[PDB]
Amino acid sequence: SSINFLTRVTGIGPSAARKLVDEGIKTLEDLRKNEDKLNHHQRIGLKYFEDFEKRIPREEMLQMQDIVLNEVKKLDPEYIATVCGSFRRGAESSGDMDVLLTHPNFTSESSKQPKLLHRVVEQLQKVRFITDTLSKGETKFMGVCQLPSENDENEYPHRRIDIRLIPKDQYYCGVLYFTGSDIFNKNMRAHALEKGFTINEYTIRPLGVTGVAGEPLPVDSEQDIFDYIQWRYREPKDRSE
Repeated sequence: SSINFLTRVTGIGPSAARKLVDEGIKTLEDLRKNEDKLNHHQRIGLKYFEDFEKRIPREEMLQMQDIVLNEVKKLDPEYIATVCGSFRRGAESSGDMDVLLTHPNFTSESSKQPKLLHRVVEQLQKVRFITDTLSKGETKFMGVCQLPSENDENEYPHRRIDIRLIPKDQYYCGVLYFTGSDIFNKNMRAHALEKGFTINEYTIRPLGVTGVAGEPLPVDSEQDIFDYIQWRYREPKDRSE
């Protein structure tokens, strides 16, 4: 019951919740006066509880996508940025923004490179779009953003945003997977198997002997994946199927 209400503020998983519900912290006013018991993530999660339960309309998603794409293009034109999820498939509303990021200097035959993702985060912070950070990783950022409101804070709830840095050579498989549609990923994958290939969020490999996958085929576009599998390319819009 209260340890269900608690799994609702981001950051607070079931374990975290069993412990806070036992230590007597089981309501929003209780957590609101027990910040010292929470880590940075749960606390920014508590800070915008109400705003993260609000859905984001395509209208605002498109403006947010523009700010991200313009700022990233300025830092370096070779940076490829793709806002994925239901929104890329044309949804009129989204729960958050998931930006997949890559760069030709970064391939899976390379060591860490955190500055490739951090420079963007820092430029989105400086231009006052990323407002807070839940967790900053070397290849992954989960934070929060807000559209420029310019008067008494305006109806711009704070929205959740994720920016992942992917090796260039695994990027279109990542954009395919994360633009999704769960059904679609699951139908495309079964057809791949039937044509002798195994597909996942990173690569497409040819299936040899049995479970033994073989080495990764090259992919410089989503379309390359449909051609390997001999399937008419499906636009993200027709990907419910």
